[PDB]
Amino acid sequence: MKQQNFCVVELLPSDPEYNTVASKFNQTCSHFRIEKIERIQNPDLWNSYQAKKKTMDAKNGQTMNEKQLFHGTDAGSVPHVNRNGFNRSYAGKNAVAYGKGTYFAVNANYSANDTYSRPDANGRKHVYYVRVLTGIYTHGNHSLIVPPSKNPQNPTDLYDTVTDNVHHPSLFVAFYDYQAYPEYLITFRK
Ligand SMILES: CC#Cc1ccc2c(=O)[nH]c(CSc3ccc(C(=O)O)cc3)nc2c1C
Repeated sequence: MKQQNFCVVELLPSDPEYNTVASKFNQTCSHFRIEKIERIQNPDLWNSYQAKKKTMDAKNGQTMNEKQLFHGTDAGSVPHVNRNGFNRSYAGKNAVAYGKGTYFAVNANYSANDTYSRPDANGRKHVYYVRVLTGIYTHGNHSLIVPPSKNPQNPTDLYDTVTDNVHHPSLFVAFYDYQAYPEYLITFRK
């Protein structure tokens, strides 16, 4: 075992990288004021995420395996996520609706809810802009611990994630370590 070593680089508003994260965010969260957008540089978590991506790309054909989603969390889970990512222990902070794992919203305004990006003592809310390996997904249920198996004859091979609606997804549930990378942290208020 390694990692637990990361750097946090604050993006300057003059920087286009900032305006791109802010634009995807403002599509649903234009009513909030961004205090800072930081980039989370965890090399060991990133290398493990890329190696999972190389595998998914080599098995899911034409599928765009990676999506950039949102994850709202409390002020105190920021150290944890920045070190471990969204590991199996962090599952116990999320819901169970579509299975035991980590939930990611498509629209930042779902993740902006006070139940998820709980405002701290200063009133700051934390929403991550995560790189998620969504791959091939099915419909989820509360009883899941691992994604359902694709084929009944071949049940060793399973779905990569689960969603609320397969034709019009709004949220995804990831179940394995290294499936999600907390690339950006968006800190904001009301
Ligand atoms: C059904 C549904 C949902 C959904 C949609 C978006 C998010 C999200 O952006 N982050 C998280 C993890 S933070 C969290 C905090 C408290 C609770 C709770 O009290 O149930 C759930 C999740 N969970 C999310 C969840 C659970």
